[PDB]
Amino acid sequence: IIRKPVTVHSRARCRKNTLARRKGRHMGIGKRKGTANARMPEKVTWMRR
Amino acid sequence: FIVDVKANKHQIKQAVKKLYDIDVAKVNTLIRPDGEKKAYVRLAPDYDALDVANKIGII
Amino acid sequence: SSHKTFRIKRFLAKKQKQNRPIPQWIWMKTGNKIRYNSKRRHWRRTKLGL
RNA sequence: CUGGGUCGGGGUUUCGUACGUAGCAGAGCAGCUGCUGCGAUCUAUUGAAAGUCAGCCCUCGACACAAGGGUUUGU
RNA sequence: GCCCGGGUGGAGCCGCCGCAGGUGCAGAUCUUGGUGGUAGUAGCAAAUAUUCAAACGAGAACUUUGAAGGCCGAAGUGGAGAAGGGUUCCAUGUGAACAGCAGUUGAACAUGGGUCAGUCGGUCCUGAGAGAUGGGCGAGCGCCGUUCCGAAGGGACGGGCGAUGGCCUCCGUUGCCCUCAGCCGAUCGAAAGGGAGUCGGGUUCAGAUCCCCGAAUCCGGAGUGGCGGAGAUGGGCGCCGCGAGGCGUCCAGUGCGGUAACGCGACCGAUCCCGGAGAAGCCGGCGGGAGCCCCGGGGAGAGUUCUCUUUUCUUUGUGAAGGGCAGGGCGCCCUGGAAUGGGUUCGCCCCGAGAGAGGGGCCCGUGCCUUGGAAAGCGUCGCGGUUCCGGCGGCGUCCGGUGAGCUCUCGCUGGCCCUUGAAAAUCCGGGGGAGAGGGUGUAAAUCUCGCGCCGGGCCGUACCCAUAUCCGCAGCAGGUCUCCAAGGUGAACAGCCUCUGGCAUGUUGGAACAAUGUAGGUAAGGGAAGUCGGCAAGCCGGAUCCGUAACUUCGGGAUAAGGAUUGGCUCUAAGGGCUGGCAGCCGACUUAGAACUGGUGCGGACCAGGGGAAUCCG
RNA sequence: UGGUGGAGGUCCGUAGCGGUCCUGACGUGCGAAUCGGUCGUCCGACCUGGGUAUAGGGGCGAAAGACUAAUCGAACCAUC
Ligand SMILES: [Mg+2]
Ligand SMILES: [Mg+2]
Ligand SMILES: [Mg+2]
Ligand SMILES: [Mg+2]
Ligand SMILES: [Mg+2]
Ligand SMILES: [Mg+2]
Ligand SMILES: [Mg+2]
Ligand SMILES: [Mg+2]
Ligand SMILES: [Mg+2]
Ligand SMILES: [Mg+2]
Ligand SMILES: [Mg+2]
Ligand SMILES: [Mg+2]
Ligand SMILES: [Mg+2]
Ligand SMILES: [Mg+2]
Ligand SMILES: [Mg+2]
Ligand SMILES: [Mg+2]
Ligand SMILES: [Mg+2]
Ligand SMILES: [Mg+2]
Ligand SMILES: [Mg+2]
Ligand SMILES: [Mg+2]
Ligand SMILES: [Mg+2]
Ligand SMILES: [Mg+2]
Ligand SMILES: [Mg+2]
Ligand SMILES: [Mg+2]
Ligand SMILES: [Mg+2]
Ligand SMILES: [Mg+2]
Ligand SMILES: [Mg+2]
Ligand SMILES: [Mg+2]
Ligand SMILES: [Mg+2]
Ligand SMILES: [Mg+2]
Ligand SMILES: [Mg+2]
Ligand SMILES: [Mg+2]
Ligand SMILES: [Mg+2]
Ligand SMILES: [Mg+2]
Repeated sequence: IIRKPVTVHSRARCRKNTLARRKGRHMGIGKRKGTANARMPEKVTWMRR
Repeated sequence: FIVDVKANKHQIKQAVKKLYDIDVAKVNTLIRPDGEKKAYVRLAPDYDALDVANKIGII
Repeated sequence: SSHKTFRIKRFLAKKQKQNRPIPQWIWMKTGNKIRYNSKRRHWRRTKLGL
């Protein structure tokens, strides 16, 4: 009786895409659905400043 | 043991002590789905349960 | 229900005890007209009242 | 010594030029003192690659198969 | 209507004269029971889906195992409860009936098993309310009423009298007298309100905060209290002794420290009185702490390796209760006295009724360290019992960083109310000062301090909790109260895909692919000519940058209307922390601009407002 | 004028609650009222569990003669 290993669910793809977003890719005004305030709240910005 | 529903834990302890001249560490009682009370009687460490069961007749 | 009263549990116990079939030596007595237990209750069919 | 069937090969046709490799082609960027790496894309091999009867056309290439089975019928 | 013959049948029956009636069926959408045609017909079509091999077996599309492909997709087809069900739970066996096909299978049938508690709940409290007595009413069973037309206390510190037991000491047990004094009304009313106190590891076929192991904890009790420690042992005088230390008289001794907040291991005290906790709404913002998620590494084991990949995946810990330290908060204290006003928040807000600046005190500390505790757990490698084993061994359980991230929790602060957002049980503190102890000791009365001794009775506890255990006549697409909640995309708990976990397509399968349907789509040219009627379908749709009329109750209309852009890749610029105008080291997502590039394609799936001009009514 | 702040029986829109249109499906149905797409609302006169009170010429009703156990312009049960 063996315990079968967990089926692989890799994160390499999403972490590579995260590195691309780090560099600034895939973040054009075409690829955004929420408002500017929703994406980054101006109150939080003012708080930090 | 199987006892009737009108027996306290103290009563069960005393009855076992008198009948079987042994010592009882503790008693746990439940009521079976069929009606009668079932009692688990834990004896003193210096008494083993197997010899008492021998004396009873159940082995 | 897991929470139940003593009298409810006792009534349930009696009803459960009553649900067995007849002993096989009944039907071949002399003055016997019983073929089977006609009062058997199934939990899905009849719901015990209460 | 004939038959279809399967596979294969051509014909037609659909889409649009495959993987790999090479390029001193490439917005540029980083490292080593001109070289080496990342880089969407581009050029050549490349009207290439892939599909194409299942209800498309031809084969005379390969393979096995095909002288069967059952029920009836009379002036 | 009847008489014979034949057959079946197995125990009673008829003729004539009278007597009596529950005395004659084709119907009443007659009553009960039975049986047809319809008809081997309608139908066994809501929620994507199954395939290969083997085993068992008379028998396999449906059972079991393995493999593959799928779905649920954390607001689940997952893991647990409440109500309800009541043995449906577990094991073995059977395949007559049931599970609208079948079954080797079942929530079916037949044999047996299974629910263990001082700490989990009930049990107690009172809420909205329910309901006796007194009283009133009523022909009457009864009804009204819950403090109202009531002699509503059966209690007690202490004192006195009388009796008893125990070494009759001192106390207990009473019986009588003196003295002391309210009740908000008996009683019931919550398995989600209040309500002291149990956690970790292991174990079963089915039970675990319940059994075993190990660590705790609350309440209650104890003549002699079992014991330590506190109350406590000092000063004066006359002395002795060289002094140390030791005698004889007096006097005190119900603790001590800090300026203060307050602290220390305890630190007498009744009736009575005061107060606190229990004990409080909704919403907003922010901060702290955990759990989870995320990033960079060390291990251990797995996956890919046709080429590449220091690669991808899994795992990498400590309970309750004490002690200590971080870290949060304070409308707490002391010094000092401030305009040239200052401190400070995301916002506020604060100050001569004492700000800043120093120094302290208190509360919570669910975080970290430690005791528990490595001995156990877990991950790997290897030996055993050839097994019946909490078997035995090696190694490891490591180092870091970040986040307007999500959930929970703690705290600060504000907003809203013609809404102000429970009671009681129980517990505690204080004010008082009635009493008690001893005369210097063997100190006593008294101790909310430490340890020690004994006990905690009764009832529930299995399982389902829902496209099959509940209610709908049923395994019914209905209904039925809750907690936990991963990765990617994305504003998102939206939609879509996946991991842990689960499932077998929803009461059958095979072969065909006619009509007509039901549910989806696409259509040349026209564009509402259709129709009662643009019904239905279709257009628009996210985000960024421009622009936005009439009218208006001046708030809106408004995403009005109307335009442009959106991909991929390579860059640039700006927006910060820590340490020692600068230097070094770390860093989290954003925003803007540019170049290049693709068959003009870029909110490429998913998500996702058609618009305008008017009339009527509210 | 630029920020800040974060009101509202405010707007889009989930869960929840409800039920417009297709007069779609079904109409001896899955169902003696369900299903699908599309819809209204979604911080308040909001939704919901349990406890408790109101009983038939009575109750309760933001009022439709609505609801009062599939029964309502007078419930259900037994008797006359
Ligand atoms: Mg049922
Ligand atoms: Mg006979
Ligand atoms: Mg008669
Ligand atoms: Mg007839
Ligand atoms: Mg048919
Ligand atoms: Mg579940
Ligand atoms: Mg379960
Ligand atoms: Mg079972
Ligand atoms: Mg069947
Ligand atoms: Mg225990
Ligand atoms: Mg009354
Ligand atoms: Mg009570
Ligand atoms: Mg309770
Ligand atoms: Mg100050
Ligand atoms: Mg170990
Ligand atoms: Mg259980
Ligand atoms: Mg299907
Ligand atoms: Mg099936
Ligand atoms: Mg079903
Ligand atoms: Mg069906
Ligand atoms: Mg057309
Ligand atoms: Mg056209
Ligand atoms: Mg016309
Ligand atoms: Mg329409
Ligand atoms: Mg308008
Ligand atoms: Mg007019
Ligand atoms: Mg209106
Ligand atoms: Mg609103
Ligand atoms: Mg219709
Ligand atoms: Mg029909
Ligand atoms: Mg709205
Ligand atoms: Mg009345
Ligand atoms: Mg009317
Ligand atoms: Mg009437």
